[PDB]
Amino acid sequence: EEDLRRRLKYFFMSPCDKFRAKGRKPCKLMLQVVKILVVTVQLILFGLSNQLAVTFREENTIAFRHLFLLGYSDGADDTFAAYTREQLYQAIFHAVDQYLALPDVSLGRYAYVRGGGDPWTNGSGLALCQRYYHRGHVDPANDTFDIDPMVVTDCIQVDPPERPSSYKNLTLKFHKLVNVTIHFRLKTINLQSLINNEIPDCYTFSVLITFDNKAHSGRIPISLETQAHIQECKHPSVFQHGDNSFRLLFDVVVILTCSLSFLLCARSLLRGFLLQNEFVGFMWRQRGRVISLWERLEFVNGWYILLVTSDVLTISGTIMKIGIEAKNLASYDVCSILLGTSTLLVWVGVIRYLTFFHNYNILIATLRVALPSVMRFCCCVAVIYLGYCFCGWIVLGPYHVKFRSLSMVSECLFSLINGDDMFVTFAAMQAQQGRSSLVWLFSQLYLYSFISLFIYMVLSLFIALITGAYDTIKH
Amino acid sequence: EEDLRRRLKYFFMSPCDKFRAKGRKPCKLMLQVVKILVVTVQLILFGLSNQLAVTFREENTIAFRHLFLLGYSDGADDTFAAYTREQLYQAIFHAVDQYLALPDVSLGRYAYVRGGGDPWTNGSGLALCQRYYHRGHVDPANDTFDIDPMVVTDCIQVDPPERPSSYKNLTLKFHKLVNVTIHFRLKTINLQSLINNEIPDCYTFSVLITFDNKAHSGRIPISLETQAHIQECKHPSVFQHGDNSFRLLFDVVVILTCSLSFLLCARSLLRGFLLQNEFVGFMWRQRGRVISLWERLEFVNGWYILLVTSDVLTISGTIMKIGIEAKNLASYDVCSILLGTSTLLVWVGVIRYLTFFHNYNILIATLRVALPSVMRFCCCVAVIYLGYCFCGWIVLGPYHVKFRSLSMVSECLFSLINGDDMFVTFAAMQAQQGRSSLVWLFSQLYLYSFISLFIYMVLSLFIALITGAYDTIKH
Amino acid sequence: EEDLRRRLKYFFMSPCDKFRAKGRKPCKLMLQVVKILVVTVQLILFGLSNQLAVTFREENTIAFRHLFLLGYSDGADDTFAAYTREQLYQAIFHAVDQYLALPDVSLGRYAYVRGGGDPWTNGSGLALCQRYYHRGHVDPANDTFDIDPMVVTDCIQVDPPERPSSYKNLTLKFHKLVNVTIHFRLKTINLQSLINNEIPDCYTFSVLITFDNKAHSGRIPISLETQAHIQECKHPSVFQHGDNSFRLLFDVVVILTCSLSFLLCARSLLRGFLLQNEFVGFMWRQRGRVISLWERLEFVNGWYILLVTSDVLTISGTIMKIGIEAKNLASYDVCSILLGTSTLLVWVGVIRYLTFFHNYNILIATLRVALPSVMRFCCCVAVIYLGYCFCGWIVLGPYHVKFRSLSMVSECLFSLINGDDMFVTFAAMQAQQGRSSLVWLFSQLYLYSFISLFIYMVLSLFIALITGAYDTIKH
Amino acid sequence: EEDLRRRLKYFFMSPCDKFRAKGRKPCKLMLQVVKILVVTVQLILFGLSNQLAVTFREENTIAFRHLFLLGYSDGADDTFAAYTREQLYQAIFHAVDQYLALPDVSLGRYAYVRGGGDPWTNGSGLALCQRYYHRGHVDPANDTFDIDPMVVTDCIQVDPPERPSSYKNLTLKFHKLVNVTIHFRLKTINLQSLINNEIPDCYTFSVLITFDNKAHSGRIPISLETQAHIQECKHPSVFQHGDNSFRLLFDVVVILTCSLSFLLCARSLLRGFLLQNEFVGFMWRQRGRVISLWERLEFVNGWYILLVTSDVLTISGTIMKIGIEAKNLASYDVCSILLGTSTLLVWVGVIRYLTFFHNYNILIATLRVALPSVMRFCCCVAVIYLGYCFCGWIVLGPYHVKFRSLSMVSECLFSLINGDDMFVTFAAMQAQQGRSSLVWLFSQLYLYSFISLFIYMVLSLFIALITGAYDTIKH
Ligand SMILES: CCCCCCC[C@@H](O)OC[C@H](COP(=O)(O)O[C@@H]1[C@H](O)[C@H](OP(=O)(O)O)[C@@H](O)[C@H](OP(=O)(O)O)[C@H]1O)O[C@H](O)CCCCCCC
Ligand SMILES: CCCCCCC[C@@H](O)OC[C@H](COP(=O)(O)O[C@@H]1[C@H](O)[C@H](OP(=O)(O)O)[C@@H](O)[C@H](OP(=O)(O)O)[C@H]1O)O[C@H](O)CCCCCCC
Ligand SMILES: CCCCCCC[C@@H](O)OC[C@H](COP(=O)(O)O[C@@H]1[C@H](O)[C@H](OP(=O)(O)O)[C@@H](O)[C@H](OP(=O)(O)O)[C@H]1O)O[C@H](O)CCCCCCC
Repeated sequence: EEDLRRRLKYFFMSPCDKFRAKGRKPCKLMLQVVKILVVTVQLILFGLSNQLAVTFREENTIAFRHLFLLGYSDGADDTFAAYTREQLYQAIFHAVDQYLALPDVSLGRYAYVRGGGDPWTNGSGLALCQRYYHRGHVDPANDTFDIDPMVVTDCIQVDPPERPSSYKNLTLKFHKLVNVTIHFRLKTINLQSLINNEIPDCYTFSVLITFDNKAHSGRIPISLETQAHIQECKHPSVFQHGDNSFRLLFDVVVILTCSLSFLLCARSLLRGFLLQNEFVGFMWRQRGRVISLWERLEFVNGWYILLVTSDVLTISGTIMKIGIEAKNLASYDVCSILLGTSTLLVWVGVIRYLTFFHNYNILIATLRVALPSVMRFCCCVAVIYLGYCFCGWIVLGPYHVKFRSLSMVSECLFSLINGDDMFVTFAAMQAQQGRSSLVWLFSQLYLYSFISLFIYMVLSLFIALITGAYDTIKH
Repeated sequence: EEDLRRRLKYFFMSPCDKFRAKGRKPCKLMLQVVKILVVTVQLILFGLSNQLAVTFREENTIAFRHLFLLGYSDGADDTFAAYTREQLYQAIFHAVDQYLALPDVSLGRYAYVRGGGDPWTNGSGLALCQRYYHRGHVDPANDTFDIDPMVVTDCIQVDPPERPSSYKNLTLKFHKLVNVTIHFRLKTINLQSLINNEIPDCYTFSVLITFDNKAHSGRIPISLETQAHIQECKHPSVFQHGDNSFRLLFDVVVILTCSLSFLLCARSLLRGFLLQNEFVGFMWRQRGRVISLWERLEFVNGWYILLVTSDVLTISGTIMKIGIEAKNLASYDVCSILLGTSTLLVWVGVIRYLTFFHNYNILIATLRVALPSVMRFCCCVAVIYLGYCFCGWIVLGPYHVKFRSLSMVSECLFSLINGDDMFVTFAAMQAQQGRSSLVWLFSQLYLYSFISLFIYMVLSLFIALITGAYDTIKH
Repeated sequence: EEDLRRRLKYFFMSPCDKFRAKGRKPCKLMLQVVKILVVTVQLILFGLSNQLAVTFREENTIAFRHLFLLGYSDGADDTFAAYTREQLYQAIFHAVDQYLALPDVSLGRYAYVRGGGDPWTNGSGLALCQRYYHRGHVDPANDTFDIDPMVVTDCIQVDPPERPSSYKNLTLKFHKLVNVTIHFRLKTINLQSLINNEIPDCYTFSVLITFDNKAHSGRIPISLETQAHIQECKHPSVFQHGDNSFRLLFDVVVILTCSLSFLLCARSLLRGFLLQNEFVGFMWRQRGRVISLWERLEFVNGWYILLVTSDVLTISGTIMKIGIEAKNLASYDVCSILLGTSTLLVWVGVIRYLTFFHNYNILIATLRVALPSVMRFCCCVAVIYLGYCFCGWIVLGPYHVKFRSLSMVSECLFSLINGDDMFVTFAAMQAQQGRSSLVWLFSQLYLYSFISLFIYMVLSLFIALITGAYDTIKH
Repeated sequence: EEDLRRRLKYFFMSPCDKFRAKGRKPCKLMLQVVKILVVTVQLILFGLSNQLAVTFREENTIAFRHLFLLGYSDGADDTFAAYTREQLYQAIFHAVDQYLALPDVSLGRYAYVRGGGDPWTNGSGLALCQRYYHRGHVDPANDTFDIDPMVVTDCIQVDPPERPSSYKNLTLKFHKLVNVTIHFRLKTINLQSLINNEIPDCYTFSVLITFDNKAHSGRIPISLETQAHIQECKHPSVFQHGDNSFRLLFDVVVILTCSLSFLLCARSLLRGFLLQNEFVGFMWRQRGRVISLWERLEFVNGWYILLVTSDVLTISGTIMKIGIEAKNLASYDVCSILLGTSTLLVWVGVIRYLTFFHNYNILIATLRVALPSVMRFCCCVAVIYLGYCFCGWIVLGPYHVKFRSLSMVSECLFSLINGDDMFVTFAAMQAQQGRSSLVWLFSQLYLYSFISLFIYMVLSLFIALITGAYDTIKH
């Protein structure tokens, strides 16, 4: 280690001491602080323009359910059904009649589509379409029954009248019926153009009223769906982008700064890998076998690859965010996960700046020496944790509601060891103290042996390992 | 210990070192890993075929309550009652009339039983049957009252009409009335034969509408019950078991592998007990009294007896699971507990493989040296815990709802020390700050002295014992 | 300490070694174990006979509210009111009319009182009585208003008809009205005489329908109350006490055993105080000042005074429990607290028997050396805890519901540091983000600075003191 | 340090030893104990007079909603809306008609205002006023739309009749409509003058029924507001202040004692700063550089500046509390925060008296040596905590309700790591397992990685730092 002392210790420096190392004037770190401001402001003024459009989306549907569903009070979304045969007729007819009488009874001023799509013939806007099997004769007590999947879409066409038909003539064939759907579309004008100060968006909803009968169980649920397909509406007017282009040319700063930091930080990655070739031979091997691909690991800094990671996502995110002016994408999920996961991972990079101080390094490196020991034991618990998830899903599965699928059992058990919704699950078992009294006595032994296992002997390790690691770092 | 060194140290080995011990090629452990795949897949494809039949069971009843109970909205299962005398007449008659008019008003296409059982004469399908005392004259203010239990079942017979009677003529004798029941049966065809791709099941429900009056309290609850008695329905058709026997001959692999592992693991149990006779005398006793029936305990390995235990349950479980093709059992509880408790106890056997590594052994043996000290102290707490359960059941028993039986008090207190449903129980006491103000002041002193006892001086031991044991294992 | 070695070490012995001390055959401890069986069985068969009578009490009232209150659905107990002036007339008249027509419309077979009490003239059973001021002329915009408390009870008398009056002629004088009450009584026969196998109880309810108007706020609540005054009903019949006196002469065993143990244990108290006079002078004082009234404290054993305490309560409790055959007391609170607090304090005496073993003594004496240090710090927290209770009661008092009285704030805060009903109280503040936006910003700073104080710096002491005490006891 | 030994050690004394220092008779500390009684009694008898007026305020509104809102049942405050066009007409007309018929149908005896304010012409009491745009022609499918904010207030005037008009003639112009408001006022007399024993307050409510349509979404919410403007009512009567001035001249004791303590405690502040000039030079500097502005910090006692702080707030608070007799302020927030924050901060001053004992000093100074290390690490967590708040607000923002604004996300996450409302947020995500199945899989990974981070590796530090600090203070 004679002549490589100066260059291999420059790589192990800190910008508190780089200032007095060779006089570097470290703006190569200060640009990373600009991301903390610019990406978050890119994020916050993306969220507020998106939130205000969601409340317009999720409140016209609440308007539509009080106009298109017969007897719908509030709250009962998923428990709204039709049980008789004439409850199903009055539900269908009331949904059509309000559509034919929309500008007289409803406020809000919608207007019809006069569409040209696939489940509509030309002129037609509303179409109620049955679905039933091709040929099928099911009959209990004479069990000569034929089932062949071949569904026929019998649509009934109706267009809205222009100025102030035979759909009432309708049979349904219930013993073969699959589902009855209703399709229509409605344009409108958003009228929140005042706090935007300029020309607003212009919507087109797409309603699907669904009379679904899959289970053939004598109970038909009733649903409603919308998709706000947004595009701009026709105008020859001007003066809109006096301030609007001051948002349209802000993401170009995000395009600049994250890319210019993607250039800068990777050059250090280019520097660190380049300086590996010299330490390998290094005296025409003297020690030789001491380099072992884990002593190679402390060359590439883990903070930089995290800063490279966000900048891949961030400039991929904001280039997708450009698709709000004229691009026909409604991909409000892919553009949203990329921006949030960047900001979730940009802000954790601040902890690096806290480790430059001699006090805060103790608490963070306490996590670093203990993150192995927790992640070892977290595998020891997850094996037992998957044991109770498969056992509780079969025994307590048929009789209850919370324990029906694995994605609920892994939630109803995991929310239970922290101490939440515990008495409610004990109270739901005691509708079975008469009905099948073995399953009750298993459920008392299942639940008590689980909640008194993870708090009293598993949670205590996670307190003991960190205490056991905090003694090592300071002595 | 001269000549027994090699054989008594082979028994204390590990399959990480058995490979270099004598060249054994340890497939005698790899067969145990096959259970992890086969039993779980035996479990998961048992659950999904069982779940889909439960949702058909628990949704035809929800259909039946909206057809057979007068004025039943959703949610109010247990608080649905009839209070006047004419609420009870209109509830009975509406339950019969919908039965006589089922194919005209209900969708789902049920059909009648035309039964031959015990609470039905021949031809009859529906039977409403009173229950009242033989002779009894209760009268307040003239208390010459006779009570002798001798109940008479007065049934009224009615059969459904074939093509498009005197039950309206009915008296009830309320001062002697016990309960009025209604029995009928309905066959149907499940029509979820598409994702099964073959001939579906064919059900027969059994409805019991119960007008129960036990307490004679001027309030009659109303109930409904079903039991889906399933059997196959008549067909001369074929092509069903092109893929269905590929489930019917999968459990035979579970029959093979768990049994072949029941043969293998017990041979080591046969080996361990056989090698006990030599260590007893062992030098025509030299030490003699040192063997003390607890130094005998570390011979039989505790992991093997757990692997024997599941294989008893597993091949007993899956042989009961064969009763789904043609066996008339509906025993969906006994066959379910055995399979789940096996899988709960098969998956914990994976922890043995984690103890072969030098890191994971530390965390597990920390539990093993601390499982005595916790189970000592768990007896010290349960004595005090049963103290508050008997004290709170008498004082707070009459005035409240959660504290009515011991099986609720042992739930309402145990869910309370973890911190769940705590404010709701404090809020329920304050309907008694005027009504009997001593019981209120006891309830503030009962609850505060209990929740501030188990968190602050009992939960702290369970954190202290594990920390106190983690120092011993690593130093 | 020459000649007092043998007698002063006999007093420091254990019954594990008293057997080999002088051959005592320790039945003077085994009688204390008899209490564990006898008092608990005295308790459990007191609770089950009491529980079954409460469900008859609290279900006839639920019957009465569905017969006597106009438009009462379930659940809405405390939010049932009458707002107009004709809602109050229809509520009163419907309550009288159902009383006049009770045997025709209600099941359950009640019967009238034909009473002779104070708010009833002779023959009369029902009495609706106004309450209003003597003389008062309140008038806004002409504020010459007189208020003098002198209330007049104007009752209207009505008796039930015998075989198949002017109360409809009624004015109420609302501007002076205080409350309108309705009183009647109803006898009945309990008919759960079958599982008792003998002659049942015979009740007399006392209904009070209350139209309370205290606040004069334009909103009158409506209430209902009962008191089941129980006594036996008339009979010349016999054969009741073939098994019933086998309960009536079981408490005499509780009278025996607790008293015979009250005699035995106090003789040791008589022995311990008697042996104090000798240690005082003890060598015509040698050390003298070393006895300091805290070294006197370890003479009288703390376990015995607890066993004396329960036996005072237990034989006082069960002698009050004798008042269920013929004594006219309804004191079901005083007799219940004494029995439960005994059993709560009898069962903690079992821990003494656990301290005879060398293992369990460590965990219990860990509590004993740490019970000072916790109770010191519990005073340090309660000072700060009363600080937030007075601060939160004034600021957040007017705007919310949970924070209205101190008895709720001491519950809503104490249930909050354990982690229960936390988000619901944060959600209730955000109806004030527009209404008085200073109180909102205080409420975010009030709640966050409190819940993040007691979990993160106060709960951690209670874990640290016990860990800090567990190291002292074992080293 | 020769001659300044006596004076610089008098400043480091305790009143347990000041009694034997120079014979001081320490009433200069006992006056501070008088505040504990006087301020709290000033607080409690302020709260009870304020609480009783709030329940009169918040129960006349509950009366008003059952009289002025068409079809308002209880509970549904924020979900009460009008969806058709004729639901809006029947809601307006029913609100006017009940106002015109108030003394005939309502109890409580209100009376009209006959007002003279700004949204009322002379004589008029009720005024329903539209709001709509000046000129605007919005039309979908012909998008020549004009929007200019210029709102016109078209009021309709109506006065109540004196002894036993054209507002029914009304159009609304819905396509331009903004909001319809209704204003009126009602005086009354509180009649809770009995427990006050003297002349009560005399109120004037101000009702605002709001038909708000901002979003133009086809859904109009309906609201109600009151402001109880209180002043005294006209009387020539006397005898009121026989006991009432015994409250009016109690706050003057609070004016005395807190001010006389503000004089006393600040003289010690005047003493401590005065004695700093001597320690600076102190030997014409010998050490010189050892004084470093943090060794200056232990001169001014931190307990006194807290006692100065409350006395600033307390005498500012109670001088604002004088504004309840005749001052027209309704500022019941500013006068309330000052009194509560004083009492919150007066009561923490009691801990100083606990530190005079040798036992309680250990627990408090354990907090003092650990309050740095917690507040260091609390910055390390809040950086990561703001990361998840920005990430969860965009991804889970559109699809759910709890995650809509940052002020809820900082509550829904912070209430979640303590273990409250955890399963309810997992259950709300599973309405999206079909709808946009990427956002579901992110939500399982978002929530699990957060709740299993702060309990298992962040909560454990807060237990480890206090344990790590409790070892330092006692060894
Ligand atoms: C000049 C010829 C003789 C050299 C003899 C002395 C060698 C000595 O002067 O050092 C090498 C020097 C420093 O530049 P390096 O990048 O090689 O080394 C580190 C830098 O201090 C920072 O990077 P930079 O500011 O350059 O972007 C950064 O703080 C670190 O990484 P990090 O903290 O993780 O970000 C490292 O990367 O390189 C060249 O001579 C630069 C030449 C000047 C720039 C020319 C163009 C304007
Ligand atoms: C006999 C004359 C010479 C005495 C010389 C030896 C003295 C030595 O033999 O000891 C004193 C002896 C023991 O009786 P004591 O009661 O004085 O001393 C303890 C007893 O062992 C237990 O009480 P006991 O069984 O009596 O109810 C009890 O275990 C302890 O208290 P505790 O564990 O807290 O419950 C102590 O109280 O007293 C008398 O001589 C008893 C005489 C025999 C009974 C006569 C009537 C049947
Ligand atoms: C007298 C001339 C020769 C002096 C030589 C001895 C000097 C020695 O006697 O000491 C100085 C003495 C004590 O008074 P000081 O205030 O200077 O010093 C402390 C006092 O013991 C308390 O304050 P006090 O009771 O006065 O309000 C208080 O306990 C402390 O502060 P704290 O505990 O934080 O509250 C300190 O402030 O001052 C003057 O001589 C007082 C003169 C008598 C009062 C005259 C008017 C009635």
